Amino acid sequence: MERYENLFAQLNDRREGAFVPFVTLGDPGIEQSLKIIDTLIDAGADALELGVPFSDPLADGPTIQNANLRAFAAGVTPAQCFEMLALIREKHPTIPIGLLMYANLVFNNGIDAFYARCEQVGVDSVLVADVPVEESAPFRQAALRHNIAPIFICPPNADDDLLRQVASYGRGYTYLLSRSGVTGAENRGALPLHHLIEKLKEYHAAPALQGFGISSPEQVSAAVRAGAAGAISGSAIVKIIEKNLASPKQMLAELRSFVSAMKAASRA
Amino acid sequence: MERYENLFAQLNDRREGAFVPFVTLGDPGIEQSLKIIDTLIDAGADALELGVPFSDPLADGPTIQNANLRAFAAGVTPAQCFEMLALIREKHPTIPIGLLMYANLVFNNGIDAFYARCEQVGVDSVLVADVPVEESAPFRQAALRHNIAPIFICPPNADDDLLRQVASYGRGYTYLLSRSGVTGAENRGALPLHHLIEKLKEYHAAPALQGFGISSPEQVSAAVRAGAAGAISGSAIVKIIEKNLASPKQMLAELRSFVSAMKAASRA
Amino acid sequence: TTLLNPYFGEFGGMYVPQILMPALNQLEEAFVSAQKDPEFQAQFADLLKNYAGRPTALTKCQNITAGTRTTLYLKREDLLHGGAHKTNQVLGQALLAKRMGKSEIIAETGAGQHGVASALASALLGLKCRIYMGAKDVERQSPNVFRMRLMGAEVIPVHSGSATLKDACNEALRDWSGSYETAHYMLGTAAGPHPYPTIVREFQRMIGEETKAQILDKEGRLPDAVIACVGGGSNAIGMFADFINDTSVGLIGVEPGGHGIETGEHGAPLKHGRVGIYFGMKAPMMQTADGQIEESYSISAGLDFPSVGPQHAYLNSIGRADYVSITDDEALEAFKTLCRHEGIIPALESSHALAHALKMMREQPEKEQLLVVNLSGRGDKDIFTVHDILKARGE
Amino acid sequence: TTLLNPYFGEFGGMYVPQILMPALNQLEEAFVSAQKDPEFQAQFADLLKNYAGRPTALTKCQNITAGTRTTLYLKREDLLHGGAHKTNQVLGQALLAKRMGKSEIIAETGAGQHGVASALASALLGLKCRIYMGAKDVERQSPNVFRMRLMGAEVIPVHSGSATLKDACNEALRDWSGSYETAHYMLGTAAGPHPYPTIVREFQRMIGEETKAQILDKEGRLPDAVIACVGGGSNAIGMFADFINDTSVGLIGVEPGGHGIETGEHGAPLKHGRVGIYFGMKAPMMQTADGQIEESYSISAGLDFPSVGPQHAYLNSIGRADYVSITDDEALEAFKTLCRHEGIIPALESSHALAHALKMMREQPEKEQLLVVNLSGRGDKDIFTVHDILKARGE
Ligand SMILES: Cc1ncc(COP(=O)(O)O)c(C/N=C(\CNc2ccccc2O)C(=O)O)c1O
Ligand SMILES: Cc1ncc(COP(=O)(O)O)c(C/N=C(\CNc2ccccc2O)C(=O)O)c1O
Ligand SMILES: O=P(O)(O)OCCNS(=O)(=O)c1ccc(OC(F)(F)F)cc1
Ligand SMILES: O=P(O)(O)OCCNS(=O)(=O)c1ccc(OC(F)(F)F)cc1
Ligand SMILES: [Cl-]
Ligand SMILES: [Cl-]
Ligand SMILES: [Cl-]
Ligand SMILES: [Cl-]
Ligand SMILES: [Cl-]
Ligand SMILES: [Cl-]
Ligand SMILES: [Cl-]
Ligand SMILES: [Cl-]
Ligand SMILES: [Cl-]
Ligand SMILES: [Cl-]
Ligand SMILES: [Cl-]
Ligand SMILES: [Cl-]
Ligand SMILES: [Cl-]
Ligand SMILES: [Cl-]
Ligand SMILES: [Cs+]
Ligand SMILES: [Cs+]
Ligand SMILES: [Cs+]
Ligand SMILES: [Cs+]
Repeated sequence: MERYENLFAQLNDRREGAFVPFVTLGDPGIEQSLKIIDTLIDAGADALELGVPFSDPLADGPTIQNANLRAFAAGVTPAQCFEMLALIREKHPTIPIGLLMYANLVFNNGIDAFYARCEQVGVDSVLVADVPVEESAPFRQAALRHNIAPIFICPPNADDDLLRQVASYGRGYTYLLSRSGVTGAENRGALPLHHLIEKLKEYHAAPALQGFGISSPEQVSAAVRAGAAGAISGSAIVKIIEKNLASPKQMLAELRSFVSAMKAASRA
Repeated sequence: MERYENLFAQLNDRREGAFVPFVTLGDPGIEQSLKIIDTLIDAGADALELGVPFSDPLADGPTIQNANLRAFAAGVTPAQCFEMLALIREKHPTIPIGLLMYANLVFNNGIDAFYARCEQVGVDSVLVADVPVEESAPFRQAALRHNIAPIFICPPNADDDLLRQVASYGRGYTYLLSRSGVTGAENRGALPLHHLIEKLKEYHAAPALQGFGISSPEQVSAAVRAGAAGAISGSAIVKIIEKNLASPKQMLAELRSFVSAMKAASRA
Repeated sequence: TTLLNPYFGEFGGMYVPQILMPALNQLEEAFVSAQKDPEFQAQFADLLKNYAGRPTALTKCQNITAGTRTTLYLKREDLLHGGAHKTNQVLGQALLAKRMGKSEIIAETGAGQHGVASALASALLGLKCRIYMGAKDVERQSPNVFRMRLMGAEVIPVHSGSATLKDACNEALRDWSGSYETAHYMLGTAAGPHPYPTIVREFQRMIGEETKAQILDKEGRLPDAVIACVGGGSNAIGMFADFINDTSVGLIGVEPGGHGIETGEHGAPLKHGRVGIYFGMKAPMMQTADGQIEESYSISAGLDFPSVGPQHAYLNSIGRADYVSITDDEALEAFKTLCRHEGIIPALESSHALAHALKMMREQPEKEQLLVVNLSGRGDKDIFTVHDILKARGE
Repeated sequence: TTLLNPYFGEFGGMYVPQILMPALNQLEEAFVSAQKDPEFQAQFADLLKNYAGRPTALTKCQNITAGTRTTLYLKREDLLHGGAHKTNQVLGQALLAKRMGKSEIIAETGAGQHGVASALASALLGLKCRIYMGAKDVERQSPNVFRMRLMGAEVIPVHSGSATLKDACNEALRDWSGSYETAHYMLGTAAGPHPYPTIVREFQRMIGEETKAQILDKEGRLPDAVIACVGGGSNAIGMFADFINDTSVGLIGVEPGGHGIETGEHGAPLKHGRVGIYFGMKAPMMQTADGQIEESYSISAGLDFPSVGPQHAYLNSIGRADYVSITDDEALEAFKTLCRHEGIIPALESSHALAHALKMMREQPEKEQLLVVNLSGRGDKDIFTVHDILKARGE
């Protein structure tokens, strides 16, 4: 499929950016996570980034570490994550769905088999957080064989060689990292680096989504204004889940309110 | 004076051995110690061996260590010991009185001055426990200048050279050690070694008193039978004091009974 | 692209977030430059000799092998300043940190010997040191926590996960991914992403070079085998390296068997795990059927890690080195034996290597064999733990 | 009569009960014989090198002297097996015990480093070891109690008196006076009756011999001074001996000042006591006006002794060596300074020597001076004591 390509063309025509929330699949349980995801979509999410729980998530700060832990406490497995993904796709046929994976979960029972499972449930992209472009060959090859976009990271201090590689190897979107460090809402990044955005466009890279530390509508607007195609917010969303565990109605109301405001900021 | 010489001549004429108790001066206080000493004499002691309390008595086992501690708890000093000695001599003009000293107490304010103080209060002998014959010159010289008998030790494994030295250097009595180790009633020594007794006599040594671990009348008899001139008992006597601290009347009764029985055994 | 090979056969690589690649490339360039720099080599050699106390003794045991045909020598890394082999390569890495203009050090530690080494080198060479250590290890290796703090290092207890080495490793890497501009990550073992397995080997290989010289001097021949415990692989690769091309010399690595392999409470991924990607490397690891990383277990904090360095996985694969396991109880017996019969109190980690050598002797007591055990550290850090065990089991 | 001189000027001698004289004469004859025996010397040299790890490093400090004209080297006895200089002469005395056909060892200990040395040598050489240790020291030096017991030594707490070194010494001598037929008394310092001050010096003098060779190699000249702490005198006489005839080399011994000389809570008899007879020797001691032996005090258990070896009293009397004192607080500061700026955790005893060297530098910072401090031991045994102090005084 061409779900990202279709989304970005629609957004370009409307002259707006994408807002893409991240959550951990199965946090705080399967049923509540499915409701959370439906609420994110209803409130205006253009695309989703969805984490599969992993025992040792090394690009993640405490907020998302604790989301992983809640999902495990609910007994969430990768198999159950694929069942969820199938159910999400069956309800929402056009929204791009990206997975945030750690390498061992992809490598585990065979890389090719992992990407084949992604294709069957209708996933659009996979970002493997601990596989740099230098180690990416078997991952990106399997992804393309199964019509999945392999997502690559453009860090703030990317040199020219890396920009060229990310532009050639990636598809769907390019992940524009706001800052060094791990995920977290309280650690706000730099203003999207114009030179990186401009070079990625010069090399015909997939459109850039800025992520890490984006927790406010002002940061979303700033990203689109700088020429990025949109922004991803994770920890800020997960904080609303964590805050409202005993109050599911209030959780969804606050999620809706935040997502709506973040989306409005993408308009931009 | 010639108090030991006179005693041994009297004992020889009566064909008996000496029984010589040891106590720590000022244990458990000055007044009670003076009464204890009078009781020892009244019950038959032929001579006395009297300890001056010392902070670190290294030839003494726990029984006599604890006697030293009781005297210190009563504030007993060497000066007070000399006052006691004067009072004992004033009551008892002929009984030989020997001191058990540690070197530092003799060396402290001058060796010569120490022996001069002994002469003035009427002490007859001084045994310095941690001065071997090899280090004895200034001690034995000062002792003889002040008419005090310097006492030397004949250990169980004395060689011929040592026997000759002890015979030449010593006066009053020769101390015949029962065994290696430190003072203590529970550790009973060997039967007095006949060869040592016989050699000391051959070399015209002062008469031998056996000591260390002599706690029973049978051991006193065995010492005299072996040809020693008598026996010294310390820890066995001090144990009676320690046992009866809250019962002074009972203390003196048991001291009298023990001393009488030990003396009877010397007859022999 | 890299200057040196990041792989040992299938194993190794650089499986880190993209943000960290320039830091790894910078480190590799600095190492390659330093290895050719006579001034750097002289500085490192001076510290090893005059500050750390190299060469370390090679001690012939003369009581524990009585009545057998085994001759056993102990390479005495327990005599190194700090009390373990960890000090060798920390001195090299600290000099690299200074060469690269870094002023801060991050390290993980399990036994606390790498933490102690990192703290002492930082005090000497003027670096600001922060050390991550699992909360369980902070308790069971407490003497080393006190030593690190007295030397001015910040020690940060990690309560996440198993609260042991894996979790400390995770936190150290998370920290570095945000602080690499100013901080060097002083990784404490021959594992992790390239170039660490290579650098750590090269800065530990004096262990085997000295051993070879000393055994030639004393016996006129090479050992029949050299034996070392394997936590992440640094002391073992340090002993093995200079012997790899001496085809007659057996190389035996000893993983922790914990409560017994059959219990699943162990730290023996090389022989009982399966290949995975974690901690920046492709290596054998303890993992669930779904590919979650399992918690390891060992009585010894320095061995309590669910993976292993990639050069060991490679040496095993080609049959050049053999790997075995020793349980908690076998290690405790070897600890007691060395204390009582040789007057040397070994680290519990090193006790695993010794336990295997004692088994090689006891199983075949008329086999003529000349063995060297790498006595990787001293056991001062373990005495309170060992006491409490021997008391509870009633001795 | 003796083969060697029992006195150093007025000081020394053999002030023991007559029963013990044959044992001392036997020991002296055995030492004189051993000192001429190439086989004995080769055995002792082999143990020192291949078991204990000699020669020990000489480390130039490069941070603590910054901005002054002091060059400071540390002689690293902290690197010796066991963790202190005490191991050197215990290996020699254990070999003497075996030469004399003894199967048992008695020793006293304060810091527990002599106890640890005695226990390790006994485990190695097959002797049965019992160690006396004051109850206060059993608490404040607890790591060493655990180490001694794991090596199979019997450790007997002494509650008598001050429950510190003096009291342990008393009990060891009492024991020996009953057990000398089968037991060697492994006295732990250069004090006590002849021949111990002489034997201990001769079995510690490698410290200064190595120091001289190393300082000639590195600086091309002798030190301006060598500085060592003084508990009973063994590490200091070990450093001093080879320099006594080099008249240009200052010899500085550092006694514990405790809470301050003026408080009377100290262990500095050489400069503040007066001559007495105790522990088998005529030497300076802390004593009351009546000649009772006073209790000493120091924060450091190894210095907490109310007398001193007779060769130090002699060297002082003729002006060949100078003696000074360092208080608890000055020692603690030197401890902290070395940990934080050189990455070496020194024993609290050794910290007294370092504190004085730091004062020599700080008082006259433009004085050109080349100094060596004997770093007699490592401070692992002290870390819990130092922690509790620095916590209570609020750091
Ligand atoms: C004396 C001794 N002997 C052997 C070992 C085993 O480590 P090896 O020689 O590297 O295999 C240790 C391990 N020590 C660790 C763990 N160090 C550690 C282990 C695994 C991953 C990261 C680490 O920092 C420490 O942090 O001190 C040790 O102290
Ligand atoms: C590292 C270190 N550094 C210096 C010293 C001071 O001892 P020195 O070098 O002999 O002066 C010690 C003293 N240690 C004692 C006391 N040893 C001891 C002291 C006094 C009398 C009898 C003894 O056995 C011990 O028993 O371990 C030490 O451990
Ligand atoms: O809003 P925040 O700060 O929580 O950041 C959310 C990011 N979630 S994610 O799936 O895009 C995401 C993307 C990349 C990550 O690691 C990598 F960069 F190393 F690849 C980790 C998470
Ligand atoms: O009956 P015991 O076992 O208590 O022994 C009592 C001895 N008391 S004493 O004054 O004669 C005495 C005599 C000599 C001593 O030491 C020396 F031999 F080293 F000189 C100690 C005490
Ligand atoms: Cl591949
Ligand atoms: Cl004289
Ligand atoms: Cl290669
Ligand atoms: Cl290779
Ligand atoms: Cl290749
Ligand atoms: Cl490959
Ligand atoms: Cl970067
Ligand atoms: Cl088992
Ligand atoms: Cl002389
Ligand atoms: Cl002399
Ligand atoms: Cl002379
Ligand atoms: Cl003289
Ligand atoms: Cl004798
Ligand atoms: Cl003061
Ligand atoms: Cs053998
Ligand atoms: Cs391991
Ligand atoms: Cs200087
Ligand atoms: Cs002293």
